[PDB]
Amino acid sequence: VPLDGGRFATSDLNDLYRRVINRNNRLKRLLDLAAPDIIVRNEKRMLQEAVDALLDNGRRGRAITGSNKRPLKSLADMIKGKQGRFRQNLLGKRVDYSGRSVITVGPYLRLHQCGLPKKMALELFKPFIYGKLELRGLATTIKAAKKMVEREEAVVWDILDEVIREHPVLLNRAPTLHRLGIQAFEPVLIEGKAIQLHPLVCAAYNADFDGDQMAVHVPLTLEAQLEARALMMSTNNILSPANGEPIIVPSQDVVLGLYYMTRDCVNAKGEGMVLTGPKEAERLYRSGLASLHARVKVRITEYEKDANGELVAKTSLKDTTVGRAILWMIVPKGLPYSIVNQALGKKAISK
Amino acid sequence: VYSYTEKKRIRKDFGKRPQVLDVPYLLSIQLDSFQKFIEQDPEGQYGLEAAFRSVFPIQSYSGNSELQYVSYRLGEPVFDVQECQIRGVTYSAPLRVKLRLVIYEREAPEGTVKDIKEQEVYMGEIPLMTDNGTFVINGTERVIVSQLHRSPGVFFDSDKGKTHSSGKVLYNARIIPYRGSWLDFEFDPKDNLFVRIDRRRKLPATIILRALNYTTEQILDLFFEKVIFEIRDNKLQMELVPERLRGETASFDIEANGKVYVEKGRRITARHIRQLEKDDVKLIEVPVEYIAGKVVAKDYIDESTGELICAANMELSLDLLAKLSQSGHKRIETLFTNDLDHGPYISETLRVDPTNDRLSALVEIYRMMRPGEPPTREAAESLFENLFFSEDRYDLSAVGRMKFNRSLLREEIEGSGILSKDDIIDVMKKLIDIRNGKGEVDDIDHLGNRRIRSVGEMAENQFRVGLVRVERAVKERLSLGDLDTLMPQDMINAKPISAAVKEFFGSSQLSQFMDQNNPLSEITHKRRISALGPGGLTRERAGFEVRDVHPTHYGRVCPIETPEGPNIGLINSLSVYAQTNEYGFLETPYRKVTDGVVTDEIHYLSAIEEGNYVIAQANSNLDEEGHFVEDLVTCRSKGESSLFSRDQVDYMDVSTQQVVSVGASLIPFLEHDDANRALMGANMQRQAVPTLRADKPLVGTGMERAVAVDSGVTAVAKRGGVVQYVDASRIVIKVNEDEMYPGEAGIDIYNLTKYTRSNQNTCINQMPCVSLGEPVERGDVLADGPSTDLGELALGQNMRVAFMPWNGYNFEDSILVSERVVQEDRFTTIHIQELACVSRDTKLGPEEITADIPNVGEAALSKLDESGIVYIGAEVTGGDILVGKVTPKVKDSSLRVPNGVSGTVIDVQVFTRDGVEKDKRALEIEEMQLKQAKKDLSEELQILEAGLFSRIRAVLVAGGVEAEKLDKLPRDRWLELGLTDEEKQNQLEQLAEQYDELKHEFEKKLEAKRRKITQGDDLAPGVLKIVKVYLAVKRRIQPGDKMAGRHGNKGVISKINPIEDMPYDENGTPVDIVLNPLGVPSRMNIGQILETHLGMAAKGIGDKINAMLKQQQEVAKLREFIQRAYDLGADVRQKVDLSTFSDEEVMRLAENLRKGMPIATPVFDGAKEAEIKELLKLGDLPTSGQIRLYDGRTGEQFERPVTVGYMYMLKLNHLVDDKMHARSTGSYSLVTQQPLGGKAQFGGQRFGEMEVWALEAYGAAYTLQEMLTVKSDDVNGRTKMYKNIVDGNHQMEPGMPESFNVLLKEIRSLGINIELEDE
Amino acid sequence: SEAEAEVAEIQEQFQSGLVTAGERYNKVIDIWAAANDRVSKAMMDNLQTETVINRDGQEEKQVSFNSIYMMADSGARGSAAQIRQLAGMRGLMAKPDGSIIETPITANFREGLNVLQYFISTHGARKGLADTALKTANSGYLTRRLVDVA
Amino acid sequence: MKTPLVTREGYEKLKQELNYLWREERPEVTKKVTWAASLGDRSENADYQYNKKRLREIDRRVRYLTKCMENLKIVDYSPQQEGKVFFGAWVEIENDDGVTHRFRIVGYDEIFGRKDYISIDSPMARALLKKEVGDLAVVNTPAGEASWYVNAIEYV
DNA sequence: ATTCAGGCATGGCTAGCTG
DNA sequence: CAGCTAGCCATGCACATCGCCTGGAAT
RNA sequence: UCAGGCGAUGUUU
Ligand SMILES: [Mg+2]
Repeated sequence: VPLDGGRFATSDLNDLYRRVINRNNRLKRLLDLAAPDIIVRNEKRMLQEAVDALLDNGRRGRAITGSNKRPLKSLADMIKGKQGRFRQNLLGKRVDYSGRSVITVGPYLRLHQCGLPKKMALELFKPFIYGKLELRGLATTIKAAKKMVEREEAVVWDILDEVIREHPVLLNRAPTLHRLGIQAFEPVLIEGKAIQLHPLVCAAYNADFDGDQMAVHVPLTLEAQLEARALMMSTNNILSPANGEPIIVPSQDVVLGLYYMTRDCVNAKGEGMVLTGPKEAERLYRSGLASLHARVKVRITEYEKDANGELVAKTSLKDTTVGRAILWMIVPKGLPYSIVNQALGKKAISK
Repeated sequence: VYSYTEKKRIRKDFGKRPQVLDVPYLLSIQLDSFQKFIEQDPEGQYGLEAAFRSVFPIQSYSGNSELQYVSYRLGEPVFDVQECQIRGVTYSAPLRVKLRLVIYEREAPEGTVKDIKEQEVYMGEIPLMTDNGTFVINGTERVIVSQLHRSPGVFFDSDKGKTHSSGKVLYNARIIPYRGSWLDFEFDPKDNLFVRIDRRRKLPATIILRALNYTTEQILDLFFEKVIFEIRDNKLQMELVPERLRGETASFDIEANGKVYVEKGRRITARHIRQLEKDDVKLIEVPVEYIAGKVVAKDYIDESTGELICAANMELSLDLLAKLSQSGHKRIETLFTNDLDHGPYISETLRVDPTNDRLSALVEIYRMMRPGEPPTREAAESLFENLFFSEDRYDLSAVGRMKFNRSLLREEIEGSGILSKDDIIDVMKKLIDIRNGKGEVDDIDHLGNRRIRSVGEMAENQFRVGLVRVERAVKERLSLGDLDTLMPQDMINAKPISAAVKEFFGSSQLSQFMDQNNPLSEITHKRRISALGPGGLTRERAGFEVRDVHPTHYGRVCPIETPEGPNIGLINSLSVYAQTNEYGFLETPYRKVTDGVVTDEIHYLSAIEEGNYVIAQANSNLDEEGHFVEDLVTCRSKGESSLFSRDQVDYMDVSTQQVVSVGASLIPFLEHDDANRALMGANMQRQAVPTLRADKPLVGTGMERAVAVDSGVTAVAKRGGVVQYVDASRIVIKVNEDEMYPGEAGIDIYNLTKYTRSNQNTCINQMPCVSLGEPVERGDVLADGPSTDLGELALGQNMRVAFMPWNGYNFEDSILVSERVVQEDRFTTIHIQELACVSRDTKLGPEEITADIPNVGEAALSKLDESGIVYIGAEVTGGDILVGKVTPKVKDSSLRVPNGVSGTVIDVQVFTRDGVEKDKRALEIEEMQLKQAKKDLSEELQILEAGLFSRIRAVLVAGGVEAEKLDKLPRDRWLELGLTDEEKQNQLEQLAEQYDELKHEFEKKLEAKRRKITQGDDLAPGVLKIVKVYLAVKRRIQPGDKMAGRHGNKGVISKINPIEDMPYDENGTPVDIVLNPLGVPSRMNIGQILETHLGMAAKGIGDKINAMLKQQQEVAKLREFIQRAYDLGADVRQKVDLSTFSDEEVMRLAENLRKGMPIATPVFDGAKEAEIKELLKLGDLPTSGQIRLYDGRTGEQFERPVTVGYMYMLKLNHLVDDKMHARSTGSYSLVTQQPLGGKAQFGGQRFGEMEVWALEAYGAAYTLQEMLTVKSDDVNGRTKMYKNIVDGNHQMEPGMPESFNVLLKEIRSLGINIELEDE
Repeated sequence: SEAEAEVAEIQEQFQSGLVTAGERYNKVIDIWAAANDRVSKAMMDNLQTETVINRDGQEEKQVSFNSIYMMADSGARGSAAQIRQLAGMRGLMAKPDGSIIETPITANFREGLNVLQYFISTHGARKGLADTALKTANSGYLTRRLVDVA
Repeated sequence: MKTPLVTREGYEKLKQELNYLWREERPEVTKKVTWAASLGDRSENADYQYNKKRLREIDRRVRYLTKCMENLKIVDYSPQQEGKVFFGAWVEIENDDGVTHRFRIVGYDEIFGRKDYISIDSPMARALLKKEVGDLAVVNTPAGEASWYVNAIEYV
């Protein structure tokens, strides 16, 4: 490789081969004069040590050095070590079609989608954009196409919305330990310049928001898209393969939330009354005539599938807390009621 | 009393402990060391004198001629710091050497035939140190780190346990000199005393023992003691000192005076020894059993035979007894041995010895040192006489000598640089004695054995290496002398010296690139103590216990400042009050203690001396008279800590600050935080980016004034006086009367430093801080620097903040920030990048810098000139063209802005290699710089003359005034007139000659500066012209950055809400930042909450004053109110009183207060809760420190009132746009057709091994295939892939990878045959 | 106060001649540990249920609304241990030798700290960090070996 | 340095304390650590840190007590032979000046001030391995020698 | 303008000493 | 002639990133 | 465009 200046970056194999060839030519010249044999012995010894150097510099005695102080690299090192070919260019290769950025939170997302920044996208899916362009017939060749996508005119952004709509992507974090370490998502375009990522996964990634970095990846072929959707989309991982406990455990604020939302004092506003339904419960709490927690008798109705896989209802007058009734409007059809009639710490919500 | 320029903004102060030793000059290490390096000094003693007087004189091979030294002298640089930073040369200096050559006659006394003295021969160049303690090599600003390594001397170590798994510890001893080879001693489980020279194979130490020309008899005499037997006609009876029966059990009955005293086979008390010594008898008979175990000392020979009768170091037997008896030998020498007292280790070693004499021993050592070499008498002689006894390859230090005698209980502390037989013998004695049981090992980590070098010392060593190489050369050449015709320039060639010193200051494990982006960052990078470097250990191949703190780091090394990660403990920062002892240990101050008073006399102490005394902790309640209010007190004695008595202590702490570093003393309320977070806090604070408007942090620690004033970015004055002229460029100070020198009296001029470049791409700027007509006192601020203000150190800004979760957006640590911040531009930062285009001259054609370019429209071309370089001020964007460069074939190679940055073009530089035509633009810039320099120096002369004429006038008024005759003739020449016969006339003549000298000086400097600028300076060979262009981006703030506290809570700003939605308060104000409460109990740093409260109090006082001032009142109200605000507490130091502030300064004081009443807090003596409460009560906020709020969206009330207050926050330089990155299809590496790595090189990410494991874990396969085949390796693969993508058909075609093909080739390179096979 | 009185009694007994060196050592360390536990229980009772109010009758206690106790009992962050190191004394501190030091840290992060105490806590933290590093190394190596055999 | 001699009552008490630590104390801190681990950060967290510290401290205690219980020589000897002062005996001693003391002599693990709190390795006991009622006995304190006299003895 | 001087843990192996 | 056996070498030591710097002496 | 040095940011008792 040529350097900046009238010099050249010295390699190692070059120096080694050159040494061997010098020594060989000298010996060849020596076998014409029939010099005394001690000389040719010293010669052969030099040559043997040199070929030794070329094949493995560092296995005989003191290894030959190079420019400054260090053993120049030989073929044995080309293959060995943490920096030979195996562990550096055949088990993990750098890869095109990617990018990286900083993460933030953005809690307005459903957990099967994640943010992404416009500029990153328009740099990623350049081929797709080219294609849809000359399909809709806006530029003859690829030239005007690339000129348009650099100038960043109007229609490109609409085109990009049309091509991202259902095209999953992969997110990666650096110390990948267990196979959660790579999950999938669908993009939703954002402004700014930093990936937005759902909260309920920052436990599986083991990734706080203190300035970490995440990498993107874009599948190209069609089998690949279907792989990423049917196997690695985030919805299909709610259990660590280590052990059957859930991994979508709500983490650290949401828990304080639910906690303060369900508890009981002994005496607050609106204590000692009766409510026809969780609906008017929430209505009270919004209007501001009843405290957020005060024990109350209310009516609730619950479902149970005790039949041959069939749902059956039953209703009654439970004794509970107003906030707890408000929480009730989210439980789906099939659970019992006692699951949400206590403190709701962390273990509780987990089970 | 107070300085006049402190009265501007007097900083309220809590704290109790009266301080007695003000903070010293924070840059002692660097400057004192280097000054010591280079300065004229007699009698050698650590300068260039040292190196020279060591190497010279240089004598021929008795060639009757010899070279010697006289005196050295420097000159003065051709350039100076500013020009140098611009151009790229080193800030260097000439070096001249006066040498003397002399010649003697052949066959005569030392009669000088002839001598000559070359006129100060040139040699080499050495860099100087800028007044701020930084070096300047190549347009950059490097720094050298003080190094911490093991002291020269002797050492005794255990290496307990692990070895040999036998439970029996070992003991080894090492000698490490300052320049030479090593030397060791150690035992083995078989109890034998072995030696090794320089980590090589092992030997029995007797080899070198007798290599010192000793006989076995002498060796035994040295080590062991004597026991005698003589011919008393039967068993050849004995005499014995009863002391030799110390705690023993006799194997034979002890009889004397016909009286038995102890039973045969019992232990013996000391009363027995007492009574028998009182008896005073030694003649005793012995049995034969007690005999055989002994060993002969000397060798007996007989009259007739004289043959091998007895060999020294041999045991006994009755036959030997009979043999020596029948030969008639009176005396019998033996060896007093034991098991718990005297192990006969030397005798065992001797029995293991294979050697016989000095000759064979030298042979053996010569053979083990260099394998495969012919043993030879002179060879071994001259070898072993050159590893422990000659100046050539071995030398300790004075320091080495001091330690080496100290650890041997010697008497004096000055000797030779070499070893001695006596010394080695004594070392081995000490080791044996340690094995016996008395004495103790000495651990390494104790700072009495580490040592701190510095720039001066290391420079001296390298320069010495240079001198010895040049003397090799000089000796070589001088071996071929001539007839008097050569002169001392052929006898010298400095190129090796230059090579050595350049190599050191340029490329070495210590000289490194200065982190210059924040004043604090500088001043804590210069004071860095590193354990790495040539002469020290390594990063991960180094020990463990050195990475640990030791109970003697106290006050000499920070506990809590070090980068985490791959190298902790190795990069200890240096303490605050630490100094450098004469020999080079770490010494700290203390206060002397008399009988019952804490006297006010300081006293410096070293490491080892500390161990013997007893030392009193700082925060101890004294009472005004040195009396400790208790009679017991917490103190430390020897790595201990325990309550002691009253009349025992002898030294007390100086202040309380002395257990931290400047890097971590700015942390208010430090003591309430853990260790971990204090650490991360100091480190983050070090990375603060400057701002565009600094604002005096509220909760400070009083250690700001020094940290700023002395870190020489702000411009300190030198002679107090009256400000005469102000302007963003320069400041012009008139001097007072009596702080003046008689000649060249004049006035001082300060050239500030306008917008220019850092080394981390930040904007180093300066701003005036005074106005016309304003007195200034010596040693005071005049120019604020980057992130400074009014002198004090400021890093970020102070903002109103409230702790409460708020709709998720602060989920984990995500700070939230309201637009009220991004409007006022109170985090806007300024960055500057620097782009370079070059003009090579390659065969097939030289390059071009024209404007005309093929295949580009008028769009890009319009911004360019008619010459090819962008105007000074265009607002270029990403992709545009700054310089037009083309390569003939003609191809475009113009210079374009890297994609992403906006900005503006603030400045352009042009360099041209001499011998080439110039363009139009370079000529124009030349004329510009000429004109400016001329005007500048003309103004210099004009204002200086103005001051001098003013002084003349002021003088003529005294002693011969002519008020009317003075202004008759103009300012032209007021010396036309005369003065009486007085020294005032002498003074007039002084002034006149100074005026004429200034005339001539202006002339010469003008001409010289013109000549400097005119020429085309040198360059790297093979180049024609370089163009450099600057840019100035203005990055504001946007979701993704990293703002931080100081206590150590990080965060990534995440949304910018509109003004409305921030939770407001009942009085109406919004709030600006909303952190996450759950972060506080987790990271146990309770501090930031107290910081918040105290800040709330501050701003309370502030707003109160602002109201009182806006409703303009009589000043007396302000007087009283500020008075109260300043008293407010228990006994303190401050004791200000505004009864003496001239009734006008008060107003200006209120002016600078209306933003807050800055409170200070020393580190371990800070404000307590009660005083915080009472300050708040002086305000009007509620005592609880919590307020109710009102959420903006719902417009209703939160519950359970929350916390608000001002929490000074910082910004780090991990901005988002230096991390966002993406690649689709770019370059490709050359060897293995793979995509490149990094960002600057427009490459892509890395798909790691563990990730391949993950994808295998899922069933996904096609993803992995095209992840490491189509997107990386197969050339045909990705071409096909691209062509198919452009038309909808999503489908790959794998093919074979290529890196694998390379693997095949490189294995085939060897004798191997690897192949593919049949299909 | 009572703890100090006890160590004074033990010191008197030592210089009176009824114990040995390590004997005094262990005696002292045990009684400090016991005091530590008493303090912990004291603070926990003084917080968890401290709220006592009227009911429209006279009084009845209930679980509290102290913010820190909520942030702990929920399971969000921190627990009895951390609230200890914020309220009660922060126990004992080993030294690099491993020999546990013979004077507890009678302070706590809310009140201040005199120098020595903070210094010793530094000992602890630094050793912790170094072990983090080396342990990481070995863990990675183990994972790699396992995946290359299965 | 040590003596495996221990009394059977303290032996039982110590075994019971061992069982207590290993059954009803370990698992709770265990659950706490298993809980805290599920949090994200580990270097930015302290709850895991200090709970782990608790585990280390309890483990050290159980290790020590285990080795002890391995190496405990028990002598549950009766008052069968009496007349001297050798072990496991109540002892009154008085000064020639008025200072009095009552104590029982036991092994190393039984010293916590409650009932019988003196270890044999102490110089006091070392000067009393066998004596007769009404006799002088001296010891060597760090402040010099001392003296007392026996009053009475009752084994059990 | 060509040219010749601070690690640890482990395993594997080889002289070298007792029956 | 065999069973250790202590002493001497080979080989091993997480992942990801960013910025700056420097690449033969003599003839 | 390759190799080394240095420093720094993350996960990490
Ligand atoms: Mg993190």
